[PDB]
Amino acid sequence: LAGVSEYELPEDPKWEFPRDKLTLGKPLGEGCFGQVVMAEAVGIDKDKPKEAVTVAVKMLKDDATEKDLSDLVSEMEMMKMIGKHKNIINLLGACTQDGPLYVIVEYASKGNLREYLRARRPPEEQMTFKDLVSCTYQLARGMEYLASQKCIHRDLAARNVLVTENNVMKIADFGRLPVKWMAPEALFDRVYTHQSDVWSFGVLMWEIFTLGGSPYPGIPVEELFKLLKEGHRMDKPANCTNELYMMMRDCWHAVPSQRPTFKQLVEDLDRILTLT
Amino acid sequence: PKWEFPRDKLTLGKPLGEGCFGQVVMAEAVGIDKDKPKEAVTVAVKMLKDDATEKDLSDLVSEMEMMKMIGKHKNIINLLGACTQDGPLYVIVEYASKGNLREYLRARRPPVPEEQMTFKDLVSCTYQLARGMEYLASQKCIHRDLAARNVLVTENNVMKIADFGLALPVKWMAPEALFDRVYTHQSDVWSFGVLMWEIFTLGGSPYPGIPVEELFKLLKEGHRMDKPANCTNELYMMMRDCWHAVPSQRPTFKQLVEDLDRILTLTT
Ligand SMILES: *C[C@@H](C)C(=O)Nc1ccc(-c2c(-c3ccc(Oc4nccc(C)n4)cc3)c3c(N)ncnc3n2C)cc1
Ligand SMILES: *C[C@@H](C)C(=O)Nc1ccc(-c2c(-c3ccc(Oc4nccc(C)n4)cc3)c3c(N)ncnc3n2C)cc1
Repeated sequence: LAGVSEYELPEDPKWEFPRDKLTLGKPLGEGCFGQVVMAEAVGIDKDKPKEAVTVAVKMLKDDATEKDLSDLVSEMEMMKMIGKHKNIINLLGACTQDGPLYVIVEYASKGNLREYLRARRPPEEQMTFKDLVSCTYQLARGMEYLASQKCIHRDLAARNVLVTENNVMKIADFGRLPVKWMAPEALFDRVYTHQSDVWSFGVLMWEIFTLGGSPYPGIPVEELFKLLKEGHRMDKPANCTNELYMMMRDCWHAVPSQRPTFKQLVEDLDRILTLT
Repeated sequence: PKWEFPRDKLTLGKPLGEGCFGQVVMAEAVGIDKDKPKEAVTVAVKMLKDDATEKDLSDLVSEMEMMKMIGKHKNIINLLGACTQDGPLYVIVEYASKGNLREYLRARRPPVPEEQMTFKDLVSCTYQLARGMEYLASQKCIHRDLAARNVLVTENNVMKIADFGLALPVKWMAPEALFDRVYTHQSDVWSFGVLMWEIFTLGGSPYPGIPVEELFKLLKEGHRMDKPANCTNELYMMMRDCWHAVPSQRPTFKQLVEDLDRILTLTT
């Protein structure tokens, strides 16, 4: 059949948004999470109607199969049940009735984190140490919230983190291989846990304080795991403090048991931010 | 006929399988063994898809005849009954109490079951699986997807093969099956080498940290997986012989069972 659902089983929640006010635009980001497209909806905020608002629409790929539609609908329901948080790409609407499936989510005016930092390097809006710490604390708080809802990240890194007009860091992908980013136990056993996500967040912080730097440069993938099991971790970023680098290294602890929980990280980063 | 089973004993319960092979499902038959009068035995039912098509109704019966001709073997998931005539097709096959191999070892590693595996136990599993594969090779039998998941462990800790037909898991396919698109028993020997690797690493993902996209060209460079910690130089050389670049030079399954018998007799 098709995603217009001639004989498929939908439902009708309140989240629905009139498709008569949605306008789709340019594909945004290489669609690993799915077919995302920029859009200019009208009256999504419910308190400022008639005001044009940019959003991102998740739609089905041209050769999508039934299981892709089921995954999209289940992802929609998961985003509904997850809840709201300031440091996350939040669900704000959907079009499910009398037409194709469109999941309307929050749009960040400024690109992913990697290119944001890279375009704000001192070779405009220069990124100073305090901005980096605030950013890190933001998405760490978001990571904790996502941890509460038993969520595991598909690929956590700078290119999958967005930043809005208000410079608010938002996390995506909370649902090819990012071997350069995953922990040794996730490389070897291919199991992803909150501890593996702590290691991934350590790599994320490294990428932040190096202002969009490629992890493990020059080390081949075939060798990577071995070097990681030897205990070789990435070196300290240029403009970074010994305490933040020790935090990164604790996130990269060889055993998951001794890695700090996300709440520990949020507390430590709040204390560091307290001293501007 | 002789294999027919009464319909008043089977149940639905849990799927007990994540696709492939068929629509496996849990069941609890009663008095299936001729020696055990009435004690219930847990079994697996290979039932037909809801979208019963023209070829599936023939494919499931082809699998039935397959299990009938293949015979019985200790290290094989064996057919032990079925419900065919005057009702829906329920194929009753052996049941593994302890789950698949991957999770079986993964849950018995040193710091879940509190019985660590011994190198003794690993050599025994390898010998069992080679002894099963040599029989499956004796019959014109083909392995569809040889991996740790498709190998099961009963409550008696007996390795059982759960994939085979009759005349993509890229990390398990041989280079000739990957590049030349040719399938022979030697590719099965390569897959058995990868299985050995994931056994002696106690449920480890082959080529860790290597994505498939680069794995292709790395294999073309001659890259083979490193030796496991719990493996020996002799057994690692065995795995690397299973991974011989020239299929004709790979060891036959009978050579493998002989060598594993030789090593297993040690310290015993
Ligand atoms: C594969 C990798 C290199 C990559 O490019 N990932 C990627 C794709 C798209 C964006 C993106 C997004 C965006 C991100 C995620 C969704 O859907 C979604 N959100 C949260 C949770 C789940 C399970 N799915 C939709 C869009 C946006 C948005 N929303 N606004 C602005 N810019 C964006 N970009 C670049 C990012 C990384
Ligand atoms: C696709 C892959 C990731 C996977 O999960 N395969 C898979 C499916 C089912 C089980 C399984 C079984 C089991 C396995 C195979 C059959 O059918 C069959 N047996 C022998 C020969 C042939 C041609 N077909 C039926 C069931 C069992 C059983 N029987 N008991 C207990 N637990 C089981 N599991 C998990 C395993 C892996």
